[PDB]
Order: sequence, then C-alpha cells, then structure tokens
Amino acid sequence: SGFSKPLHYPPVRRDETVVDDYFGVKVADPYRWLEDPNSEETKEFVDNQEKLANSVLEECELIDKFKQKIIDFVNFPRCGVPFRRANKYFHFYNSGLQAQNVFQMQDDLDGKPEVLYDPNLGLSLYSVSEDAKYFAFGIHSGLTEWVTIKILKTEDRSYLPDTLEWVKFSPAIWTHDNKGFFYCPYPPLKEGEDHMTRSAVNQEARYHFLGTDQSEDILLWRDLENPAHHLKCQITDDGKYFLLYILDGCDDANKVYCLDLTKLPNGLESFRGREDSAPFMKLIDSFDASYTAIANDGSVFTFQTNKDAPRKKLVRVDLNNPSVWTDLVPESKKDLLESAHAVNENQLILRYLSDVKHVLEIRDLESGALQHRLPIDIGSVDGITARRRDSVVFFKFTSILTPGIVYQCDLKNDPTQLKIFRESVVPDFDRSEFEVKQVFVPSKDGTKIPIFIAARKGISLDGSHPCEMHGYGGFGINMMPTFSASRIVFLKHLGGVFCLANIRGGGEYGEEWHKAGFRDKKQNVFDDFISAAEYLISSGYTKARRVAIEGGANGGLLVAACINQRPDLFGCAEANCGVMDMLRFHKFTLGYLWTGDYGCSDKEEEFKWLIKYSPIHNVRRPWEQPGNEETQYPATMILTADHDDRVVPLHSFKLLATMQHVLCTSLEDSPQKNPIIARIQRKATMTQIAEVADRYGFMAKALEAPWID
Amino acid sequence: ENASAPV
Repeated sequence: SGFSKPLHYPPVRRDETVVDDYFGVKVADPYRWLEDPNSEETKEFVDNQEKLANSVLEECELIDKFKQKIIDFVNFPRCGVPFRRANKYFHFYNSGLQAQNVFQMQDDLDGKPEVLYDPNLGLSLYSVSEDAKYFAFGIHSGLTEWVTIKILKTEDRSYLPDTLEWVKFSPAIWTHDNKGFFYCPYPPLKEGEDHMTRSAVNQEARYHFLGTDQSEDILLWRDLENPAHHLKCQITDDGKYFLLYILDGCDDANKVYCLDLTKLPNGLESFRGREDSAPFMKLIDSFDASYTAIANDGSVFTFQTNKDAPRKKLVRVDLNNPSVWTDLVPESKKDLLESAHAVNENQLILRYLSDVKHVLEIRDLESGALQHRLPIDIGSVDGITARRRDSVVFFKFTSILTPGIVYQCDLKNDPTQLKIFRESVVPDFDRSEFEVKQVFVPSKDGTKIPIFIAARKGISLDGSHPCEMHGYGGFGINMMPTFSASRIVFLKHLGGVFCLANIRGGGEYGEEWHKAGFRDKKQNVFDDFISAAEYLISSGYTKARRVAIEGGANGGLLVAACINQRPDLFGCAEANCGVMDMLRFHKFTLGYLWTGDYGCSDKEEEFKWLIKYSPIHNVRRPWEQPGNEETQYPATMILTADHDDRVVPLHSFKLLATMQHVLCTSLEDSPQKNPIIARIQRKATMTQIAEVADRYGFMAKALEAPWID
Repeated sequence: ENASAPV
C-alpha cells in the first residue's frame, strides 16, 4: 500500500429518513442533500474534501517532475487540417502552449501564411463564407456551453455589428450569394429563466442576413409539440438545397427535410411573414435510421445510412421519385463504413474501420467503382473537409507515438501519392524505443475484444511493469489510439505499459457492437474491461496491485462499476466526471438525453438492470466476502468541478460520500488503507496540465512506481 | 481542424 501518512476523513452527515420506493424495492438516499450545489452544507463538504485531497497529494512527490515533463513534451508547433474557400486556404496553428489556436489564411497552396485572427488577447464554430470575404465564429461568454456568434471581414479583420445569442453546436452555413447563412439557435430567454439555469429546448432553424439584428432572422423550422427534438443542417455543394436533420436523443437516427432554394421567388425573404415553417419536402419523416447526404446531381441524392445495414452503406434516391431507393456502395459484411466524402468533381473517399484501424478507399461517384485502397497503420485518420469542387484532399494522422501529420493529395495533377504537408515532433523523445500492438482477448461470454498495448521494445513479461488501462464503452463511440503528451511521460519516465480496450457499447464493429453493450446488456461493457485487465495480468505485463484504470463521463461510470465488482484487480482508479447515480441521472440538466443507452428507473424492467450496477448503490466492503479477507478498494481519485452543467457534480460527490461511509468511517479499524479522495476543480492548457499532473502523481504513488530519468 | 492541446 503506497501511502503511509494516516488519513483524517471528514464528518459527512447522513439523512436516514430519505427513502424512495421503486416498484416495491426500498432504496435509501442519505446524501440526497449533496444534490444542491449552492447550500452551505454542500459548500463545506467541498471545502473538507479539498483539504483531505491536498494533504494526500502533498505526499505525492512526483507531481512536479510530471508537470514539467508534460509541459516540455507538449510544447511543439501544431498545424490543423487546411480547407479551401474561393482561392484562399485556411488553417489553425499553435506554437505549443498558446491557450488557443490562431487562425491563418494564405493565397495559394504554395502561398505564405498570414494571421487572420489571434484569440490570445474560448472560441469555436469557425466558418468562412463562399467568397472568402467573411468569417463567422463563436465566443464562449460563461461557465455554461452557450456561444455568441460574431462575424469578421477578412480584408481588414474588422467586426460586423451582428451578434447572435443562444447557439450551442451549430456552425454558419453560407448561401452562395454571400448574403447570409443558416444556423440553429435556441429561443431567447423567457420570464423566470436565467442565463445560468435555462434549459436547451424548442430549437429553431433560422436564416441570418448580414448587417442585421438577430430579431430580424427568418424562421424556417420549429416544433412546439416536440420540444426535445434537436437539429443539424447543411447546404449542398451546388448551393441549391438546404438540408435540415432532426434528431431525438442520443440515437444514430434522423429525419431529413429538403428545401429547394431555386424555387423560391425573392429568396429567403419570401418567409418574412413566418407562416411559421417553410415548405420542406419531408424525404424521411421517422427516427428509424441514420441518413447523411454525401452528394447530389440535381434531384438525385447520395446518402450514407444504417437502414438495414448495421455496418452502414451508400444509397441513392431521386427526390422526384422518393419510393425508389437503390444501393450504390453495398454494406460490407466485415467492416464499418465510418464516413464518406465527395471530392474532385466525380470521386468518393470512403473511410472504413477494419478491426479498429482505418482503411481509405477512393471510388468513382457515378458507378461506385473501386479505384484505389490504402490501409492505415495503428492510429487514426480524420478531418477530411474537402468539398466536391476541391481537387486537393488533406487529412490528419495521429497515433500513440505520432503527435500529428497532415497529409496532402492532389487528386487532379499528381494523384495516388500522399505527400507530408506538415509533421509535428515531440522534443527529446526517441519514438523508435517503443511500439504498439493489437491482441484480441476473450470476455466472460467468449466474445473477442480487441485491445491495443503500448510498451517499450524488448521488455520481459515478468509481471513487473506499472500498467494504465483506458476505455469508454457506450453511445456508439469509436475509441482510437491517438496522441497524448502525458501518456509519453508515463511510458518513458514511469516505465509504464499503456492499454486501450475497444469494449462493447462502442461503434467499432457497427450497431451490433453498440447494442451488445447498452440497456439490458450494459454489464457486458464492464465484463469486457475486467477481462482485458485479467489478460494483462496472466500474460505477464503486470500484476493486480500495479494496474491503474482511468476514464471520463460514461468512462467514469466504467471505472466506478469495475472497482465495485472487482476491487482486487486494480491498484489505482481515476474517474473523471462520471455518471454515478443511475437511478436519478435523467432528472438533472441534459441527462434525460442518455436514457436511450442506459434505460430509465421510471420503467420497471429498466430499473432492474440499473440497480445491479449503479455505482452509489453497489459499494460493498470486499473483505467481508468469505474468500477475500485481504482485499481492499484501490486508491481512488474522483475528478470533477464544483459546478458542471454537463454531468452534474452530485454524481461524484454522492459516490465519494458513499465510499468514505461504507469503507472508512462506518467502522472502527478499517482494513481500507488506500485513500479515497476527490480532486475538485473550482470553476485552458495550463489548467488541464495541472489536473493531469495530479492524477499521474497520485497514480505513481498508488502503484509504487518510481521515476526513471 | 481546430484541436485542443494534446495533454
């Protein structure tokens, strides 16, 4: 047990009268009062948990060495993927440690870059007009996610007066007349609501004319009967059709409404009246499948869909004859079609995920015929933003040992052969001393689970190495082995082995992989992660007390469920912003959007599966189980912010209180010696560095792993 | 495109 300085756990009050009935099952909730973040008693708790946490971290002598290495390894120039508008190319750049990326512009491909906007004096949703004369961007005013959109002129970097409030994730979609754009804002604030405490409902699709106030924007769609339905939108590369996509919750499923802009007399000004919604052709009007438009030749559209294709495919339909849908690129029986991109007037780039590695195909657009195939090494290719009219395609490659390469491919003039456009370099790190491999590991039920393992070349499998394992396992999210500077520090200066596990609930083998780890089958996700740890131990990478596990949000749920079920297997656990009360999550902020993956304790069958793994309801003293008297919980750090509208911090607080009660303060001479603490952020690159240095310092101490120069 | 720092 790494930690020797004894622990003074603070008193935490239990309300023994709070009890709820779930279909005849009585569940006590003695920390109900921790659900209010503003009360005197909750603020005292925060203060008491901060004092305990600081005292344990002061014993962790490698925090400072970690912090300086992270800073040094992350301090290198980085280029984003370039995109084209008119004859200008745009990209982001960071020298290394700038708090935000700087936005650059150049005249030709061989042109000299100039600074167009430097925020270093938070910013998302950058979108350049068709003629390259304007750009729209979002500023973050608060602690909440709300964004304000402003527009600049690229010629002199001057602002327009236009200010658009109440945007979240919707970028500006510009019409080809350069007069304005479509976007999807939430309504203005009403009586009784407050900027801090407003919900995000009743989303709208609007058109904004440049040089006007938000209150003049044309209303194209809203639905007051279905307040939770949310929106994304798009315009076709030819400029003729506005596409509106309507979604419900977390599912990979959407509606598709199409508006023919060429049929409107006097453009978007026709709707000045409201008459409240525009005359959309409602091509798809249910939530049965995912649809994303890839191209159109007049009224003939190509779409990517999961309709009777859990690995996805490309289909074609004529809007003038919408009963008839025809396969263009058939579903593969082994590989997921992750994305598709129309390029160079008549070509398609398809990005496949094949045993959790990318493969790129280049095809003919009209026929679907295969022209070239490029398998990619262990890592991830992403960010293809080229449009159909563009002849140069760019994308980014990243991996555990590759900080970032941007590749360039002139499909017109010098085709087939990827040239490096920019390559990032980690300073003072010899990449050739390390390697990454993939193995497939059997889960409890026999299913094979792919995991990646990164380690120093030529190590002995003698059980001696500290090991960190990461996973997520939900929502159809594909977990790729990308670059992290702090992970390099763990590998080099702690002698570590890193493992990424592609457990079920992800999307890696399509929709069947997602469904085998959601709702009634969520327990499969935990079993998959436990199996991976058992493999790392039996194959001789590490041992039980030298395994750390880490994850965030749904990944934090992952960590907490796994330590409740198999505490013997782990020496350290770090849960960042986890969903910990699975009976009550849907009651707070936007947690109601996660019922599609988790179920909801409102329905009796869904309760019965939730109660078995809910973290705050399954904390149990491992030493009281008759064969494992020598087991305790791993040293545990729960990470959160004291205020967080994404995953409310009551989740973390209630768990922390439950663990400290059950394992430490309910009994007189507890075998639990490993510390159970929270690292609480009150209220940016340097903030993030300090969080990660704390977590790795605590990890080194807990696993009794010394520093190596 | 506009990526946070890979900490």
